[PDB]
Amino acid sequence: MSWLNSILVTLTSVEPYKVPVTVIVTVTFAFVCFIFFYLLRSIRIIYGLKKYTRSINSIEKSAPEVQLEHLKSLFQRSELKHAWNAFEASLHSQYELENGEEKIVRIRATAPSASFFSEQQLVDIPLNTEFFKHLPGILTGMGIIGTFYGLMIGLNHFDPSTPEQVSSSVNNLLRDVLYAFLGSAFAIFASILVTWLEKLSIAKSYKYLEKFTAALDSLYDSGVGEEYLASLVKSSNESATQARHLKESLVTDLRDMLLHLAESQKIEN
Amino acid sequence: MSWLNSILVTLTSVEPYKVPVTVIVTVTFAFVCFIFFYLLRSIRIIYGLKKYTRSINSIEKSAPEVQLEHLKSLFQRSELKHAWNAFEASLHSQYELENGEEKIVRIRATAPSASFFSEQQLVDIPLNTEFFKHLPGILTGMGIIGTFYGLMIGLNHFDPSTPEQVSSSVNNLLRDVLYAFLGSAFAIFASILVTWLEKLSIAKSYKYLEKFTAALDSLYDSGVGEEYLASLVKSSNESATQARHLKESLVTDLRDMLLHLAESQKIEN
Amino acid sequence: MSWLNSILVTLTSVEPYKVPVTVIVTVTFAFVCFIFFYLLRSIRIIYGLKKYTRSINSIEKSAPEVQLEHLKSLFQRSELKHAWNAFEASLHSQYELENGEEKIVRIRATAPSASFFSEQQLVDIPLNTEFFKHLPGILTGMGIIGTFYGLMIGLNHFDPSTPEQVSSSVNNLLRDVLYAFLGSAFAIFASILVTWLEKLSIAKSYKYLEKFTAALDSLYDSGVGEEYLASLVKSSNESATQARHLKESLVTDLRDMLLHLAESQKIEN
Amino acid sequence: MSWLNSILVTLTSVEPYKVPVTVIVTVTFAFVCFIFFYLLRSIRIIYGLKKYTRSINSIEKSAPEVQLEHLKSLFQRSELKHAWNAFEASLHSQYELENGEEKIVRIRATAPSASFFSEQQLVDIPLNTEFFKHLPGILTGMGIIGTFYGLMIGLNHFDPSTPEQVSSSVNNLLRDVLYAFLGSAFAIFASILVTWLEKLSIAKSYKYLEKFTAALDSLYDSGVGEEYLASLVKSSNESATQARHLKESLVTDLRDMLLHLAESQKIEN
Amino acid sequence: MSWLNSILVTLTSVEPYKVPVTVIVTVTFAFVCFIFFYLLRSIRIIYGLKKYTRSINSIEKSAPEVQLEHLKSLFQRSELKHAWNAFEASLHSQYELENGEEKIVRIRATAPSASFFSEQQLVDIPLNTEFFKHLPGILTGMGIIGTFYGLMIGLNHFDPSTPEQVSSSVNNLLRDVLYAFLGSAFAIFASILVTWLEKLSIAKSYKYLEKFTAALDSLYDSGVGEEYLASLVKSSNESATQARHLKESLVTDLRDMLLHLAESQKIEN
Amino acid sequence: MFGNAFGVKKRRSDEAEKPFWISYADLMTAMMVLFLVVMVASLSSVTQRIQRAEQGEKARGQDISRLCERLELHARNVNKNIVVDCHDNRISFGEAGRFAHNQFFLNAEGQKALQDVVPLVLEASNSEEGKKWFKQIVIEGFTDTDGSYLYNLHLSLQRSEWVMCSLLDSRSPLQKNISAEQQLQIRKLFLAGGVSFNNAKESKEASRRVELRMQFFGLKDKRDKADEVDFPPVVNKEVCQLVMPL
Amino acid sequence: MFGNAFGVKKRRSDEAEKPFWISYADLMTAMMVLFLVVMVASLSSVTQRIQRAEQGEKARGQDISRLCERLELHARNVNKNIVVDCHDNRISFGEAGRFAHNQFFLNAEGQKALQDVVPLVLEASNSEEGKKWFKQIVIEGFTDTDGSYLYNLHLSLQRSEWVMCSLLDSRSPLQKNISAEQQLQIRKLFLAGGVSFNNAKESKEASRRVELRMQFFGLKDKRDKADEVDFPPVVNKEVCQLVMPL
Ligand SMILES: CCCCCCCCCCCCCCCCCC(=O)OC[C@H](COP(=O)([O-])OCC(O)COP(=O)([O-])OC[C@@H](COC(=O)CCCCCCCCCCCCCCCCC)OC(=O)CCCCCCCCCCCCCCCCC)OC(=O)CCCCCCCCCCCCCCCCC
Ligand SMILES: CCCCCCCC/C=C/CCCCCCCC(=O)OC[C@H](COP(=O)(O)OCCN)OC(=O)CCCCCCC/C=C/CCCCCCCC
Ligand SMILES: CCCCCCCC/C=C/CCCCCCCC(=O)OC[C@H](COP(=O)(O)OCCN)OC(=O)CCCCCCC/C=C/CCCCCCCC
Repeated sequence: MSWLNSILVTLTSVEPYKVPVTVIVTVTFAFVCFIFFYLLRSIRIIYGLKKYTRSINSIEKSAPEVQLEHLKSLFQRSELKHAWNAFEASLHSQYELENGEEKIVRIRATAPSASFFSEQQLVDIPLNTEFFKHLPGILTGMGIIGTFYGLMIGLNHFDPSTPEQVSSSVNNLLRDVLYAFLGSAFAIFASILVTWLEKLSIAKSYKYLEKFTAALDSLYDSGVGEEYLASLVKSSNESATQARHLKESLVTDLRDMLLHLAESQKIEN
Repeated sequence: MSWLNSILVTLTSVEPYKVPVTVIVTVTFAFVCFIFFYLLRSIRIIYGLKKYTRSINSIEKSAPEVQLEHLKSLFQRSELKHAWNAFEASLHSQYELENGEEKIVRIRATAPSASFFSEQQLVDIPLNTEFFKHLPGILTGMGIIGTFYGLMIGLNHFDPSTPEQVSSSVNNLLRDVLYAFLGSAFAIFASILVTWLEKLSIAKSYKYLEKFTAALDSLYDSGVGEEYLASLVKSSNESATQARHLKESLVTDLRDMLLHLAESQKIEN
Repeated sequence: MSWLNSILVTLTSVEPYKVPVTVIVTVTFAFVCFIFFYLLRSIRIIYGLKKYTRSINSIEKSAPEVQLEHLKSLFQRSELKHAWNAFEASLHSQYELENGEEKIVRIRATAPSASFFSEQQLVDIPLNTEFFKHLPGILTGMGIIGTFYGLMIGLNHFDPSTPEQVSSSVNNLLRDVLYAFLGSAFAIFASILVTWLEKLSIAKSYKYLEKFTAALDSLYDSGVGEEYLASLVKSSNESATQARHLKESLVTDLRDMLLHLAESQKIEN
Repeated sequence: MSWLNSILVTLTSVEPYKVPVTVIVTVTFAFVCFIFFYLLRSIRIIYGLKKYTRSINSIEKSAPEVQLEHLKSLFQRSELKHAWNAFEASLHSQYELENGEEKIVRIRATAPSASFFSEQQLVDIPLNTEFFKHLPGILTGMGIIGTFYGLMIGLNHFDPSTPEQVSSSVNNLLRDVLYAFLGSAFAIFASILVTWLEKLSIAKSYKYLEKFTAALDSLYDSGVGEEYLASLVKSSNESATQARHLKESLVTDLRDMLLHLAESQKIEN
Repeated sequence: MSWLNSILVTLTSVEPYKVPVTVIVTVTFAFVCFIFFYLLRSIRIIYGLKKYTRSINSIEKSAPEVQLEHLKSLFQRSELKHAWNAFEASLHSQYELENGEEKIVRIRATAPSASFFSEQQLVDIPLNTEFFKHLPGILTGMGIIGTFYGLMIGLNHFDPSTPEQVSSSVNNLLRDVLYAFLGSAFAIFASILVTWLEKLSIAKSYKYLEKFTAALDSLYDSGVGEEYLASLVKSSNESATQARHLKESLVTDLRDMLLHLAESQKIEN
Repeated sequence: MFGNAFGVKKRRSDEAEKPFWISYADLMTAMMVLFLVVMVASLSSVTQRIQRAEQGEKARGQDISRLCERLELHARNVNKNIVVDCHDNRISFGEAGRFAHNQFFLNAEGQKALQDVVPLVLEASNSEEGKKWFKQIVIEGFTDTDGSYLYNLHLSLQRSEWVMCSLLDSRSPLQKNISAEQQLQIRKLFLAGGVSFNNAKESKEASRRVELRMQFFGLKDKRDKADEVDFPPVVNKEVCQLVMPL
Repeated sequence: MFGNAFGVKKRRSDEAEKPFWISYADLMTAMMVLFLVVMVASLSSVTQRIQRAEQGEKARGQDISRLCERLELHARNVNKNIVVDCHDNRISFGEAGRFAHNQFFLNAEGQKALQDVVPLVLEASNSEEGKKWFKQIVIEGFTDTDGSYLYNLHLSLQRSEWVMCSLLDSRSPLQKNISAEQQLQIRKLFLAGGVSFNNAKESKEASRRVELRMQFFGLKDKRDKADEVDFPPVVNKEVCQLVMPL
């Protein structure tokens, strides 16, 4: 196919220095994209999570209603609004009648806060970790493409026709290999650096998200259905007991009242 | 072995330009299949999820029967009909006595909407993510096969007998491997592009599915069992109190009728 | 050392054609084992899932009993008998007294059907996915072993020690490297073929297992505990009301009886 | 500095054959450790699981107390004692009053058997799969280290100070490369074999563990809470009518009593 | 290009020996960081978990309040205090009346201890496993970079002007390759050593954390809700029987009072 | 029913890049580097003798070019008639060296050019480059193939003898500005004789010319000492034996 | 609490292997093999170039030595006075080639030897080795360093001219013995050379001698028609210039 022959002849003639330049520019663009879309956003998320955790720990000793108001005001303005709404919907408010009004005396947790402030929604989707965990491999592939191409250019240009041309051919081949190795070096160093930065940032993100969800989970205690069932069982037991006692008391009252009626009838007679 | 030499002559008799074209055509077919069956499908899924979330957020303030009927009509002619049917079967409707009839005043959620509009059913199964996440590896493998085949073509025709034959054989081998690496570089570029597109699409699909399920979850409140148990405990306490008060009232009234009967019979006497 | 030298002599004395031949034979055997134990097995599983789903959808409008014996006959004589027994043990039968006998009027679901017809038990264990997901890596490793061992053989042949026989050494080295790369290319080809087939099969198996599970889920409705709790709450409210009304009615009856007794006493007087 | 040159002189002073010997010995020791701590252990686990499953299937038709005591004896002189204690603690015993004493009539399961006889506790932790799934990488790394060391030795020996000494130097360097590649290939072959055996053992262990947990799950039925709620609803519905009937019967009996008293009073008067 | 030449002359301006010294120093620093932040931390975690398990096993035969106090003091001043607080919030204490006041007779678990003493919170976060599991790849990549950078230095300084300059440049290139071999061998050795230690530590940590959570789960039994429901059902049946018995006893006793009143009236008359 | 809402979990923990592949890429890169550097070393070693010979040849070429440039600059500075062709190490006197038919004389321009160029070549040879690479000066004679061979060759040799006489004849202007050492050097560095046939020019009159062509030592000769001979000091002035009046 | 313990599990998907370090390692295996093949092939090729050049030069030298050997054997067969030296590619006259003062002609034995050696040179140039490497024959004149330099130079030139006349004189036996083609070959081969004064050991009888030496092409030289000067066919006899009474 003549088109393939034309492409081959037109890319044998590419200047060898243009391949490391292309690799370096593309890898630099990928690294800048990594910094903008992953590292800065991860730092921002970590700082926000730490601020949230400090805010939650400041109402550990507050009343349930003021705690709810504080958390609503904390989360209603930020991206963690629907997660907070779901978490609050999962909460159970216990009411006790005080001074003729029903007031929330305790709030109970029916599900862990991590089921609403999930690692996915709060970290993975915002940071595109699913993709950025492949970025070091992308950089490695760019490096191998550039390196293999540069070494191929050097090898095509290497042809000592006589023993007297060996020196210049060796020099040109070494220059070409230098270009290819520069491209490969930058690409692989960028890959390693991106791996280091992204793994450290994702570890910190997960740690501080766990701290945040643990702070949320410590506000409200679970197991409200178990205590409701225990109260029901107790109330049933004293319900049988009180039924028996009420029957006995009614019998005693009826006996006494009938004796009084008999005495009154005797007095009248 | 004669069979090995026979297949090595058949495979190395292919024109060297046919390795890059075979690799490029196969990788392009895989990429077109990826676009058609994964990327466009994911875009349609994301668009539909956005439209559904817009529709659900418009019936936030509606009466529970009205919004139930709206959601019903929203999904029957849709691909989410089965998921909506399961979700609606999981709903708990609370009836109250108005005008001598039991009408729904509140519809409750016994299970989260994500349990039915799951990531699997709505994204992974439609997009065949169990397969397409391994496509970049397949493209890379096909590129590697192309390079190895070009290398084998170059090696099988190498003639080192004479220096001129050495030079011509080196030239031919480098040319064949250069065709092959054209194919392989195309494969690696396509693998990178497929990786980026696939990860981004899965990210956005999960993000907007989460938004959709959060919109659905906000319509119906959970935790109705805990409310029922709390009501049962309160009713048990109030029923014990009512039993004691009713016994006391019965005793007082019986005293009253006995006194009245005594007075009447005294008057008759 | 004599031991290592004898080992090297034994390894490098084999005919160089036996390396690609051994790699190809072992990879072909692994591929045939994959076809027999994974691909055909997955096809049979998918066909059975389709048949079961078609059978389940046929009793979508049947009576709860008729559905129950139909599902018993469909499953208890197959490989899903234990899963069906577990799922049926999870089913809750609601009884109603009609015509002097207790009959099932409704069957409720307490757990999802995917809990008992799980992906593991129905797909991953019969397909031995814990082993076959690693098979492409094993094939590629075998190709790499062939590459290394063929390179050793070729480098062993390269010891001319005479300019007259240098060309023969180069020919032998080229042939041995050609053999090694034949084996490696075949191994990589079969690795990507196995990857393609196994991922497509596992995706289709998950798709149709999800359809089968959805078909089972649609038969029975959940949330029976919630409606039981609602019935208990309603009954407790009506119980308090009926208790006070029966107290009032007992008071009225006692009053009427005492007036009648007074009237009879007046007649006697 | 000169420290680097000194440690290079020390490192490359060893004979080339000692490197493949060391690699082979270390890789063989690691393989023997794999066989001892992993493969034989997994075989013993599989045999024990099959024996336990056979034992459990024998008591399928026994009385609940007989089954419970048989399972206690089965898993008390065994490594599964903690899992069995947890699973038995999760079992609900239904007592009924027979012959004046509370006797177990049915045992109900509240959690799946695999929740306590989990894959981690029975397979992953005993086999240390968190370590042994990375052993092939360690073997390959050891082989690569040996290859690098042998290449160091061979390159150090390479010094063609004379045009006539070039062929001998190249041949010796190729021999050293052969030794290094021998070490690498042995390590890679051992890694592939270890991967094969490990993955097959994991697949078989998971299969037979699932069979064991399915045998345990089939003994006892779940959903006891739902039938408890159904019984509660039935009791409340019956108790409303029972209270009404008791009140009516008490009123009728009191009417008959007062009529008899009036007749006796008439006779006495 | 001028920019490329300037970058090359700046990067290559390093003395050839500082590239092996850098890889070795960087790899050793990474290994020391691994030892300090992962291995010593993991050893302390394992030792603490074993001591905690011993303490828990020592308290298994004590009273519920004594066990609670021992576990409070055990974890309150440690890093497991949040996990213990969550676990105790998940505990359900059963109160009974013994000599006038409420006394805890039993404590029941509503969730497994591993829900709060999770592998994440207790091992993966404090050990930064999400980072350190990628360290060996970083080390190997740092070996590859060092190879590339040393070869870049060697190739950029090749001087073909004079035959002895050619000899010096050739010797420098050979020394650079020896340096690259040494650095790569060191990096891979450290990477596999880190892998071995990391995976051994993580396996031991998981094993002993599982032992710790199994020890905690042994203290308290689950399934208290089913017991409460069974008690409620038994109480409902006995309450129906008791109400009927109370009505019968009441009507018989008032029959006794009415007969006694008639007899007394007859005697008085 | 009573299922635990607070369950044991496990996140999406992605497993790292397999160590074997990065290690094997490192090993393959190291092997490729090794083979490149071994090829470079082997090719340099097998051709190091060729490289040394080529460097020596280039150095000799540079030295010869420098000497030719110096001599040409001296000729330009002193006598414009002297033109030197450095491509083939030739000194030409075309206009002043035209020879008429059946004669071996030249105009005064040729005599001035020769007596002016001889000291320049002497001082060039006395330099280190001349003392290391400059051999004796070869006299060129050109003849045509037409006519009688013997008569044309006799004309050429008479021309050469006349040139040698004019170089070393008594009463010559060159001898007035000469020393004994310079005369001895001229006698040593000049040899007479040589006939040639060429068809590279379109004019038969072009062959009627005399040109000075110097030759240089070879690399493997390197100024052998035993080749040189000696001459007794000049005692009587040289007298030409050719027919000056004709 | 209100959830179910019999819930769905395994909600995790298997990760795909990273394919890019695999591509790096495999492409680097291919490039490593490329460099190994290029290393071995280039080493073999360069060594073969060097050995081929060395053996070509050796074969040329052996053929030249064989040509000198056969020429010397033929010379000994014809006349025993001819001295052939293959160690410098020169043929000299032992005793017949000597000259006295004011002498420009060889003796009768010298003339006979000069006439006899020419057909031997024709046979040498007619051989395959002659067709491959044989070059022209320069004639060097030698005279004692004593006496007048111009007198010695003119006498040597006269001797060389007389020798070439005896080669090509119509009255000489060579003209009536050789043919037109042989005459053209002689014209191509024999030509006039320089004059030397290599006098040593105070041997005036031996120093004043004239001999012919054989040069050859270069190994890197190229044969072309430009250097192949072809003389016109003989249309008239040639008469020598210097006359007997001189
Ligand atoms: C020396 C010779 C050789 C040199 C080469 C070195 C080669 C090494 C390569 C591999 C290294 C392996 C081990 C790394 C350690 C990580 C392990 C770990 O968990 O850390 C322990 C520990 C955190 O563990 P923890 O138990 O979670 O917390 C306890 C804390 O100690 C204290 O408690 P706390 O956490 O509550 O404290 C409050 C918190 C409050 O902070 C927060 O709340 C924020 C949370 C973190 C944000 C997200 C992190 C994202 C990553 C960095 C982002 C930008 C950095 C850009 C610059 C870096 C790359 C050049 O502040 C912090 O501690 C957070 C910041 C520090 C933690 C990160 C560890 C290292 C970070 C280094 C990056 C910056 C270096 C600047 C210049 C580097 C020049 C090479 O970190 C430290 O305290 C620091 C000691 C570790 C230093 C080693 C790293 C040095 C640089 C390595 C070279 C990088 C690539 C090579 C150079 C190429 C470019 C030319
Ligand atoms: C999809 C998996 C991998 C992705 C891409 C594969 C990369 C490698 C590509 C292989 C190149 C395939 C080229 C074949 C296309 C059409 C063949 C054709 O018509 O070419 C004619 C050509 C030249 O004509 P002749 O006159 O016979 O030759 C001169 C003297 N005998 O002859 C032939 O090709 C004859 C042989 C037929 C095809 C041979 C190759 C078979 C296919 C193999 C490639 C597919 C998988 C690779 C496996 C690798 C190791 C087995
Ligand atoms: C440390 C990064 C982590 C990863 C490391 C692993 C790879 C190992 C390879 C890198 C080795 C780097 C060389 C060591 C640094 C030495 C630089 C220094 O201080 O020298 C100053 C130096 C010259 O001094 P000398 O000539 O050596 O001393 C005087 C005697 N004539 O002056 C300069 O300005 C040159 C600076 C060049 C080095 C700068 C950094 C080089 C690269 C950075 C890290 C490596 C990754 C990059 C890969 C290649 C990217 C294209």
